[PDB]
Amino acid sequence: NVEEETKYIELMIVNDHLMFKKHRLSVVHTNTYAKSVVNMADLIYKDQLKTRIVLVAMETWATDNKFAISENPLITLREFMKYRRDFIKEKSDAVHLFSGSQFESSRSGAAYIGGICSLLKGGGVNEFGKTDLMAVTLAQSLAHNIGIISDKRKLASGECKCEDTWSGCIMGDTGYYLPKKFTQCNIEEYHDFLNSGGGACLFNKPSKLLDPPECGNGFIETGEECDCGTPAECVLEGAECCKKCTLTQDSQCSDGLCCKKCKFQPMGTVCREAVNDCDIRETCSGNSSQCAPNIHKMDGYSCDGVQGICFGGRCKTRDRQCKYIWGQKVTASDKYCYEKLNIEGTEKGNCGKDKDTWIQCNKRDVLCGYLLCTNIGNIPRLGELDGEITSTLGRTLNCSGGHVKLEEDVDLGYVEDGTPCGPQMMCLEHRCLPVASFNFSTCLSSKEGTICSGNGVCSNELKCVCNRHWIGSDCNTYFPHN
Amino acid sequence: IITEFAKSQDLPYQSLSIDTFSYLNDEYVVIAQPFTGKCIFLEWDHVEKTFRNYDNITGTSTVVCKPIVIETQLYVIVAQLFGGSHIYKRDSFANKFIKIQDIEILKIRKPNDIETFKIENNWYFVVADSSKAGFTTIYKWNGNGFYSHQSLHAWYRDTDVEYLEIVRTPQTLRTPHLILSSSSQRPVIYQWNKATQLFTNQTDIPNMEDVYAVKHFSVKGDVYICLTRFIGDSKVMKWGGSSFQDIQAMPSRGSMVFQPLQINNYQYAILGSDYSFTQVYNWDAEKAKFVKFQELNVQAPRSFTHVSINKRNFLFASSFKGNTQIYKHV
Amino acid sequence: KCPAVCTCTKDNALCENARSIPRTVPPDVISLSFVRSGFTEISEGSFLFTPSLQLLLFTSNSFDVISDDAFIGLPHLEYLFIENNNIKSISRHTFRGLKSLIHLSLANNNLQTLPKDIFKGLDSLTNVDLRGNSFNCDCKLKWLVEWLGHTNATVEDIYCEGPPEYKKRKINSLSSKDFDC
Ligand SMILES: [Ca+2]
Ligand SMILES: [Ca+2]
Ligand SMILES: [Ca+2]
Ligand SMILES: [Ca+2]
Repeated sequence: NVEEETKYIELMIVNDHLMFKKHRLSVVHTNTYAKSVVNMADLIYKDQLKTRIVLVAMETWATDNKFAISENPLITLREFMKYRRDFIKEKSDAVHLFSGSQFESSRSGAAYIGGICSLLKGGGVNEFGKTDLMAVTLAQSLAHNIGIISDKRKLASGECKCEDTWSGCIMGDTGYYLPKKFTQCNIEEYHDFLNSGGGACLFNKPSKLLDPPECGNGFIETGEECDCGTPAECVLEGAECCKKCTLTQDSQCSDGLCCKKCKFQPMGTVCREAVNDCDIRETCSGNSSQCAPNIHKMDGYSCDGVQGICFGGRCKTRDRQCKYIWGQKVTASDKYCYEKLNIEGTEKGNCGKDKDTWIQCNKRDVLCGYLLCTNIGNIPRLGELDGEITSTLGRTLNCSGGHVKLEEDVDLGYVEDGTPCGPQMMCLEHRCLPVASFNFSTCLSSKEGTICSGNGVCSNELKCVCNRHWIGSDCNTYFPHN
Repeated sequence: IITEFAKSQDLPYQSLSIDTFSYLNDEYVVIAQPFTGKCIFLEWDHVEKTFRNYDNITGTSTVVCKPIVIETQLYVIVAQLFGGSHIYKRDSFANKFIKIQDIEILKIRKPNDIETFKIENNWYFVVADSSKAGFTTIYKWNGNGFYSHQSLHAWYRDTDVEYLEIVRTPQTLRTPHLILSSSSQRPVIYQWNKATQLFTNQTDIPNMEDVYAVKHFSVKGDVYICLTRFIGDSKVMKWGGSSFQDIQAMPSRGSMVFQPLQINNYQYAILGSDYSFTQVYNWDAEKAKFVKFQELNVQAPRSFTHVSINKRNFLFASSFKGNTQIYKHV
Repeated sequence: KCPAVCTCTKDNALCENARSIPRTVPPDVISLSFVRSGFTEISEGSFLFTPSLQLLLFTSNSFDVISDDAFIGLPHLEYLFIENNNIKSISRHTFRGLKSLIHLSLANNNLQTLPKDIFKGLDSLTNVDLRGNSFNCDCKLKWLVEWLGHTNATVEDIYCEGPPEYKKRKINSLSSKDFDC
């Protein structure tokens, strides 16, 4: 499943001018330092998260900084992500900035929560430090990127506690004695993020690295045909297929999900089952050692029932938002709350925080305003309460909300953009707008207003994942075979 | 005859900090055991000629147990990595330690060092906080407790704080000073402001990067400091009146402690090592430099403390990975 | 496991008076030391069995010859402190394969000469220590002068002890052409 596979974070590191200065104005020294940091972070990740941190690209600002580095990690993160969107063009899962300055906050770095595999959010900023300390900082930034957060509710309730009372755990505040392990709740959060469709870009094994090839690293690079890694674990799998990074006579692979007993597993076999409604099952191609890259349904499909629209392979609803902000016991409040609170209210139902007259939401659809949930507790799972928890009361309904903030200026207490406010009707900026406004792309279809000529699902890469036994590009020709 | 350090006892537990104090005309030793969360109190047995266990304070992850004697009353500042830091008072009537105060968890989060000092008949202690969120704070004794006085080095991971008194030389009198050591930063010298009753005039010590700890000693009225570097060169510097100038450098291989110790008017310096032997240095008065004296076999030394008992001198070596050791200067 | 001659720990072993290089040292150690050991000849492939060594230290030993390329099997060795010993001969290819060595020490070894191009291949070096030696500054030592004048790693000041006309001056101050011999 998703939890036994190995995930690969193709990471790109950007060293600013201050980080360049901190290493005697030498490119090679900065590159070696960053490689060591990434290697220790990978050592931390591989043991517990079953995830490899692979450094695939790097750039150093030897001349000067491309933007003004601020002492606020969040402003620096926003500016760095804008620069990455505008200027950085290398393909990577995450792009993290190695900054030589020191941030003036409690945190040694800032990263977007669950933002990996995204152009606008897939990255973070980290401040200079010792190689081990800065490796811990990079590890926690990447954990934020892969949906691992410090659950305030469970920590206060004592549901889970870090097993190390000396060095603490990675998500906590770091002292002289650096942490080495994640809590069990962190592992569970990572697994939940993976099972919700997140991190679909972490299932490809990198082919080109920044390091010279090693016989036993694990990655099949140029020239090498097979690589089972260190011979210690090669006995479990690939011992009879690959020896000394060389094929053993009649052999087809070294390792992989789509290749068993040194032989290409027949085409059509399942290598990755769909984890949720937005995911697309991956089938072996019959001539590849590794399973196909994790593709899911494009942004626009309907997940669950009608309450959600896929966005990055993850279902986006109001109930899921309530659970993500407050807790699993919390459920979305009834539509009665919305239509009788957002129409007329102050600090209890609204669609904005303008100080003049708040916002008088129009009765077209008030589902895009204040996020009203049921059974809200006293503290949220993440963020910070900007104010006080709302409490409003032939049926009696418990109805509550909040104004939780996050690393950005976005208010979590409002309904996320993209949530369905109606049939063929989805929220955008506190306004229930038609789906045409989002400008969603489509695959190639031959009929009128269909998807891949009717039969066929459009994937995230805008290619038709054809139905069973339809070879045609637009899923139009039925070709019987076996 | 010549002197040397002979091993006396092996205490079967690890330790980080070892402290000594005088309480009711008696000499005591406090050992902070990290992994059991205990402040172990030892007293000198006048019958068996050994150090007997006296009392215990139970914590969770104790890094420092600093004793403070304020007017014949013993207070212990216990710094903990987990569960917060507390202040205890020795109740001589019941012969037990009572917890009299709690330090806020939001202020002191990851303590690494505690230093106590007296300025004009006022008692202070400083906690070095190794976290960005927690700041190095000065607490002042107001007659019934310790309350926050000043925060010094914000957003820095301070690993050591050193109190010393040095003569700045537009003047002749000796004024209080504080030296702060932080990760990836140069040591910082603070000067006490008598008017505002605060430590001000932040100033760096140049050419010394990533110093773990600083410890001072005096030789014939001249103040020197020992600079602790984990891997590299540990250095000795001399106060020139307005700055510290290098005296000599020493090879450091896993060195977490560089402790000056004065025993019988003899100046010693012990440089610990996690990867090699621990080197004891003797001060050559004619050459005004430390010369190699002896090698100690202690597993990952964390501190070195000298105890004087009725004209017998003892050396307590705290071992982070093995048995803490007691030596005798013979 | 830990040899009886070595006082090992979770991640550090201190082998004192060992007459041979340990081979069955537990692979969880990342720091190995040798103080006043008995063996006087480090041969090739003496550290293959311990690939986890990140720090290697020698002190107060007595070495006749250190064999060619004696540090294979240590792809993560960042610190190598061969100091305070008495090494009669050091080999040219000794430090081969140490592409991650950032700190190397050869201090107080009473060395009088060093083979040509011994530091080549150590691109990651950031600090080389060579104090306490008695290097002869003559025609057999142009390579070190050129390397000191060309390298970027922090090397502390060292002094000549060779010809009477080259007494007590920095090798960093020596010139490539200036070698009377
Ligand atoms: Ca990828
Ligand atoms: Ca390879
Ligand atoms: Ca899939
Ligand atoms: Ca101190």
